[PDB]
Amino acid sequence: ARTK
Amino acid sequence: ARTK
Amino acid sequence: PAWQPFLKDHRISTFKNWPFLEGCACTPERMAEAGFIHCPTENEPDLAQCFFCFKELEGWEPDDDPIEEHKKHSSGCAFLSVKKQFEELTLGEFLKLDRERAKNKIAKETNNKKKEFEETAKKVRRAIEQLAAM
Amino acid sequence: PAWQPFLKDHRISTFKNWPFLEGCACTPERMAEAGFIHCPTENEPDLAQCFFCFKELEGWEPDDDPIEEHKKHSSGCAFLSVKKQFEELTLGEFLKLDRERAKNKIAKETNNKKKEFEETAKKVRRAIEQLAAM
Ligand SMILES: [Zn+2]
Ligand SMILES: [Zn+2]
Repeated sequence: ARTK
Repeated sequence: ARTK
Repeated sequence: PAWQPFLKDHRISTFKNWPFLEGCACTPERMAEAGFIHCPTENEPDLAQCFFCFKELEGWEPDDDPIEEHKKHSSGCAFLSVKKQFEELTLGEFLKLDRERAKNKIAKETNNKKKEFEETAKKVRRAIEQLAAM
Repeated sequence: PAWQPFLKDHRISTFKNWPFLEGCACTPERMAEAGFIHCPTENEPDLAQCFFCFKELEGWEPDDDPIEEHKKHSSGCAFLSVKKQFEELTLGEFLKLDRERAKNKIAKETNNKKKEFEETAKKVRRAIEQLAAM
């Protein structure tokens, strides 16, 4: 998963 | 010491 | 929260006009250590209450050890068996102590209600006893 | 209190319409275990936030391990070093964790403010660069  |  | 009474420093603060100071065994520090809060009234100016079992004691003498008095008058109070400092309690332990405090406050109100009712029942019983005589 | 987010069960409850269910590595139980709350928006329907360090992650894949993702993206989060269960924490430990959470929420707002300001400063700098050309 990845940052806002 | 003593009770109420 | 008002989990403040579990803090010894909060308890010590209640003894603002407690009369027994340095030189005495039942000093505010010692009283607070034993679990007492100062609850003064007019008929009882040295009235003190355990925050945890709610036993109320008065007529303190200088030589009274608050722990020993608490044990003598309310031997089953769980606070007396807390050997850790507050911050060292686990949350589970703290929550269980707080449930036990609540159970204690129900035994206290229940007890005061019983006492009040019995005072009345005696008077009533006395009156009816006189009528039953004929 | 709203110390509720420290409870895993409260965290699990936030994933009401989280789409990744049984069969997947990033299930609500695993996400909640890792410290995440489900914070869905429209642009990001799988948006999840650590309750403790406030890192926000999206674009989850089925094979993602939430603990590993949390470590990769926010390696200094103190929640990751809590080895005890909540009820086993001491009060002192709990209070210290709660202070550290508050410090984390100040690093987060500060960070969002910096980002917003820099977005603006770039645009402004660009404009003035054009004027300075003559
Ligand atoms: Zn007691
Ligand atoms: Zn975190």
